[PDB]
Amino acid sequence: SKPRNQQQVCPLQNVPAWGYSLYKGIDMSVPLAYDPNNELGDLKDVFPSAVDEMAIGYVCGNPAVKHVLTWKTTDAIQKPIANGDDWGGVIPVGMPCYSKSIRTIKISETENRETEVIDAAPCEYVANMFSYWRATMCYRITVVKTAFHTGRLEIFFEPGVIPVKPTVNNIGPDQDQLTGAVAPSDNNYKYILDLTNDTEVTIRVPFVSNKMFLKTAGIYGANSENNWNFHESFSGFLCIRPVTKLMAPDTVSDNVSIVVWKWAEDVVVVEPKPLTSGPTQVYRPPPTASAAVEVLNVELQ
Amino acid sequence: SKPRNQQQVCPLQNVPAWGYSLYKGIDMSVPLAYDPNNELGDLKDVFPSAVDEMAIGYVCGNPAVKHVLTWKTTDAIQKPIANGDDWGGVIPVGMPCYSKSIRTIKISETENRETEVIDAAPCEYVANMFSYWRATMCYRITVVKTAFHTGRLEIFFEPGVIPVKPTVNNIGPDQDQLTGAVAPSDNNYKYILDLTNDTEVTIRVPFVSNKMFLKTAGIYGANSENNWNFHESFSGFLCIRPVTKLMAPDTVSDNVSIVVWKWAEDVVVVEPKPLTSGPTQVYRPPPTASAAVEVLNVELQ
Amino acid sequence: SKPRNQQQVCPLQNVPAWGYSLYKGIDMSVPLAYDPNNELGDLKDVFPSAV
Amino acid sequence: DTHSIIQFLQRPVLIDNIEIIAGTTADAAKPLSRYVLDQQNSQKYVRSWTLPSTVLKAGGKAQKLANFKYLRCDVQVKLVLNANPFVAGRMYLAYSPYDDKVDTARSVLQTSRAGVTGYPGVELDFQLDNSVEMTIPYASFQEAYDLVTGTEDFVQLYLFPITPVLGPKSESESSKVDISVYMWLSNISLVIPTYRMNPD
Amino acid sequence: INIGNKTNENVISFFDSTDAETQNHDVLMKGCGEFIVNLRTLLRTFRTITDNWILQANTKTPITDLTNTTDAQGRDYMSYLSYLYRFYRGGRRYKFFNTTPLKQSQTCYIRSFLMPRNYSADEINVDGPSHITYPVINPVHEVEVPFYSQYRKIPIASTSDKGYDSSLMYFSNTSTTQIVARAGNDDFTFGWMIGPPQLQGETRSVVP
Amino acid sequence: INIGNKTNENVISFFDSTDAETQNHDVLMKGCGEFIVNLRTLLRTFRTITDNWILQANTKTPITDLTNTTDAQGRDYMSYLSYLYRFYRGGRRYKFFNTTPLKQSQTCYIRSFLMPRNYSADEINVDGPSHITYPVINPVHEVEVPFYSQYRKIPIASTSDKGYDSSLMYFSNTSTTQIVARAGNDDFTFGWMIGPPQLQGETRSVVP
Amino acid sequence: INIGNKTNENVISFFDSTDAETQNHDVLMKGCGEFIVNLRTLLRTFRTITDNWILQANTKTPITDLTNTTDAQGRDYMSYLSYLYRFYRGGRRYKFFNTTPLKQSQTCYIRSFLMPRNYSADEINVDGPSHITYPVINPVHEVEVPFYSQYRKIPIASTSDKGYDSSLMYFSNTSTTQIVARAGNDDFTFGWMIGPPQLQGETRSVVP
Repeated sequence: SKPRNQQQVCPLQNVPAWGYSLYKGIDMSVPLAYDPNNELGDLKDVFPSAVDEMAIGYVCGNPAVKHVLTWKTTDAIQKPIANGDDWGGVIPVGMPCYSKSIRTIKISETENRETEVIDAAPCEYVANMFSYWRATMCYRITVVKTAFHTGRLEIFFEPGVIPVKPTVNNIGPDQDQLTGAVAPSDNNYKYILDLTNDTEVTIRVPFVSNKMFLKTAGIYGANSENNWNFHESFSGFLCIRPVTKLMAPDTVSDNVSIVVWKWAEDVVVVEPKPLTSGPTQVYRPPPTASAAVEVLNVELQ
Repeated sequence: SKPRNQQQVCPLQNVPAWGYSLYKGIDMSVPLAYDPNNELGDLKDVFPSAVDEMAIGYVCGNPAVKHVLTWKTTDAIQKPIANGDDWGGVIPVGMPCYSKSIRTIKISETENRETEVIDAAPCEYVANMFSYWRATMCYRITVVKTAFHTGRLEIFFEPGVIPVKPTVNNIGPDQDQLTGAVAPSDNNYKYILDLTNDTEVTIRVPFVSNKMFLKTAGIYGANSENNWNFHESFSGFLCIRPVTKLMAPDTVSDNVSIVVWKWAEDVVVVEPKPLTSGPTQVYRPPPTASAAVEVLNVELQ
Repeated sequence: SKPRNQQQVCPLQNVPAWGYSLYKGIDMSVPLAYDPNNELGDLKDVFPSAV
Repeated sequence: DTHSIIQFLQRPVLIDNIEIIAGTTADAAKPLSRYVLDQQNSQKYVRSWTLPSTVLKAGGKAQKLANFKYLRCDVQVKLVLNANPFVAGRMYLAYSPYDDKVDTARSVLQTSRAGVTGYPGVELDFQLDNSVEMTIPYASFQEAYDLVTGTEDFVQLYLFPITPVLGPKSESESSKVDISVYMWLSNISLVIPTYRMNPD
Repeated sequence: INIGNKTNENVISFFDSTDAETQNHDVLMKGCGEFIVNLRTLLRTFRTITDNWILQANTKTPITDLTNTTDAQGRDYMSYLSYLYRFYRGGRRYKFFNTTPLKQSQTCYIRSFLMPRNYSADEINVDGPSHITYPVINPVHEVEVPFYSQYRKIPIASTSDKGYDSSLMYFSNTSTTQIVARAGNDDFTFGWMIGPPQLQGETRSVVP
Repeated sequence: INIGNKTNENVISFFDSTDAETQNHDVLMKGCGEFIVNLRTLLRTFRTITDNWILQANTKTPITDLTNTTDAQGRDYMSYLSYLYRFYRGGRRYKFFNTTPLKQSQTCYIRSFLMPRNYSADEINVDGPSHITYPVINPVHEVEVPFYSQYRKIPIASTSDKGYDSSLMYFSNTSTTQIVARAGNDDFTFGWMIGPPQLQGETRSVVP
Repeated sequence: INIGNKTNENVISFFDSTDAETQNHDVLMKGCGEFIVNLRTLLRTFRTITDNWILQANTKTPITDLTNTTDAQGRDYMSYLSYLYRFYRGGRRYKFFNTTPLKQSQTCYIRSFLMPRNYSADEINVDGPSHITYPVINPVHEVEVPFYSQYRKIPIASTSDKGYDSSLMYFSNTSTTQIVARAGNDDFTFGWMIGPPQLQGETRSVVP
């Protein structure tokens, strides 16, 4: 109580947890410990990996199989390899996920419950957490064959909208529009895989668009009425069409499988929030094909 | 919990958003981002301009046409060029706006709704945001003619009040008071544009007044009963009168148009608030000449 | 949200306008201006007196 | 290859030829209105061009960059005047980025004469200028213009009459002026191939 | 703004002159105390856009519902100055001064989220960055929206912007009423100057 | 993640390229303002796991009651990212934003304790480290759980973890309802990357 | 340097390119360690103009006697670069490294004064600013000449400069011989770029 105050009055604001959403800063959470500086050591000896397994580039660089096509000696040339009305012959170039399956269950004899199940690859799984993306898409195309199979597969890139055939609950490619006549790949960037010289090829497609970043919505909730975010998430597509029909002695199979791996490089994401109308959610296989799944909402209170 | 407090008690005050009106300081708004130091780069490559397009001097330096007068071989000398009962022959020297148009609409057969529409030039548009101004007013007078037109136009400056003829809803010049006899421009600062030697002339009028700054109210809400703020916003006026009648062979037109551009230099504004009784508002042309416009008020709650 | 707080708890007091009667100090009044450091020049040329 | 194409895109082409008749009768000489109280009384222009598609259609330039996806460029404009010593007048050539893609009130045609004359432009006096040039910097907000989609014109060009066209009084004879509008591209950036192309 | 013609050479300035600048500064030092030189500084200063924003309880409200209107009026600096340019760029800041009477039978709180510009509250999740305040202890809710965009610049009042950049979404558990004031973040700016629109003065009913 | 095969040698990249990196950075400088590079940083950022956690008075509640569920949903970052790895390590942080109306006839307070993971409130004492807040003056209860473990790492969603590491236990003298947001402490991380699960999109009732 | 014509529009660059800049910097980081970007920096670095300047005792010597010659040779940076411009501006610095054997039977000292450019030692006083050193303890005599001028700039090697700006005057009580190195002060610079002269290579006597 010796000298009186000489300190000025300071302005206040009652804002607990100011910016708790940020990744860097000082947290005000009280540690339920003994030492104010409680702290563990490094990850050395905790995990075997010699590389940071949580780096965006490492996670998105993890390869995954998206397609396993069937190429017959019967398939016609300059025609995207048929895979039903789904993707693979035609592959949307982009980090977001483009393929989904619909799980339909009964409820009453007057209604069914359709749930979208998306088989995400590591990079597609990551892109789902952000609003926009930008990256170099990588694809590895393998032809599981024998030394007796011959023929030539063509893979070209076409920038822009993807010719599609929307469905009441999904979106697929418009193969009829991607045949050698209506869709000449003479000027397009491409690669011709010759089963006589190679079995594999890794195609890297750098980011090309009139936009700085593309949306990450992908196939989520895409159908006849809602297919715009889908187109705003890819920039183009790859097309796998035979240049030379598949040849095969009868000592071997008249088939060959085409495996397609997907992953990204030079990845950069923008915003810290899903672009979808719902929260990011992991599909969890119910015990039975009839058991119901949990449905999350975006309701506050 | 090792040693006890040795810190003095600090005086508080609950004042959130202290001085949010200031341009400089530290903002307490929580950023909805990832990085506490989120930040973009410079405007380089974002905008083509090689100059700061938001500098007060740059904006107020943008030229704009305020008048397009008609000079006939019939007009008399030493008489301000007639332009109806509006301005142009006589131009109030000042940064604020002086010309306005009244949009009248019906409502009942017992009343009409008059709305003031002011055709502001870039510098007049800026001056509207502040209370007082100070600047060098610049005017460019062009005579759209042919090589066959001859004559001499006089433009002189008169400091002080502007002879006007107030209206029930506007204010115009008193031309009869600005004729060669009652208004001799022998001692006044002036320039004589000779159509035989020049087609243009840029007249720069430095700030001259017994005040440090002038009001920015201008023509806003100026009429018979309210015309004081108008006079407190200009310091003087320019007058365009023929010294030598307009001559013109009949091979050409007996007319010549006089275009007047306006802008300011050495601009400085005081206060950060309109001097008008209402908020600054942009006139937005309704779809129809009968459609009503939005009227803003100054009511708090 | 990287490291946790290491700052001690500070004692408070709700005393707005502490010592507003004094001639010297720091005023907490919010300036209704543009610049946080708004300021005029000296009295030179404002008043004739040389004292 | 691409270079020869870019060179061809920089070739000036007569985009239009406007004839101004001193007879001040049609909305041909309608001079900028001092005000604009409603949208029914928008600003009248002598001619307008939606760029860059307008120039990509002349001189056979569109067929030059066929099978290309993105374009980036500045539009070059030049007006060659051909008037007789008896017709006087002055006009204003200005441009407005996305003038038709923004709130109506923010359009150049929905503002005063003072406003319109405030846009980026150049003056043209019949008895002083023999020609006037102007450059329109890439005004798109996108990284590039989609050549195949062709629905992304990012800038509108306008030719407004500041003053009425003054000619000699007569009904038996008309005084003419006329003009030649040339356009071409500069700062061209052409990239990425595609099998699709803007139908046109 | 002229881009083609050669500036006029016949210029005359009345009065023996000075350093119009020296005199100007002399004046601000005696009757102002500050020197406003760049209009961008007015995009940092906060100004009210509505002295009363009424909202219902549990309603996720995008500020575009308020913004679309206020952007056209031209009352505040962001709106008023936007009419002189064609493009904008950078984040935005908002301050909501609560004016809602507080019932002790409740615990009123304010939540703010991000959401693609021009999206509707029903087509976006409630995750990502967020801020929350309690009007009972903190009447002012201050939040900033970063510039997360697919383009380096956006057209002011564009008619095609559909989720190109980020926007703000407001929410409260109780029915609120607040004074809203905005400004741009430390990166917000306008670009590509154009011609100004027309200004609206007083309006009144008369005879006839 | 391949661990045996020799990387493919036949690689082709379309387009004459660049420093895809230089261009990337150029883009974030014009349309982002930040550079997210490591997903672990998202284990520091807080995200809500429930906009409403209802609890009764005087009930010692282990957060596993809430955590077990939210960990499976994959809504927040901790849950979503956990599906890409097999092990976790480090402490955890929680923030409880009170939304419970406050009666003056009461003095509501929040207490948080430690307790072996997967233990029930009735088989643990109420001693050891602790934190307490009063929602009336402090709506946010922020607490951190150190990594006190018998092992250097634990399997994510393990079925055998019975008190191997520490967990949090919640308590309040009044019936509460709060918004719960979590994150890991400055040491929390996942390890041993594996394959991702399947994502769930929209659900709806239809014909038939 | 072109000032009238419109730059050529028909430009073609061979090779798919890069950031010729990124690669350049990459190279300096591996084979240089510094990045010379402005030639004015070479007007700060000192360079010898004569490895031997012989002078007699008690002789007030204006450095123009040495400078006039060295300025034409183009050996050092000040001389070499001066040929690319027409005007100069700012002060100058000189360093004299003594190489004169020192006799103990003497006390050698060096004095430097100011004097109007192109004046002779016999038409100027020995007052004003001055510096003095003793080679026996300090072999280097470092002195700077401020830019005291009647004009804002002077023509390089002008034929009319007669005392327009200041210059240096050297003096020693003993006969000296030193290595002279010069440079401009922190304000020295050239201006108004022009065309370069011709360079002189090797010279030799031959047949015929």
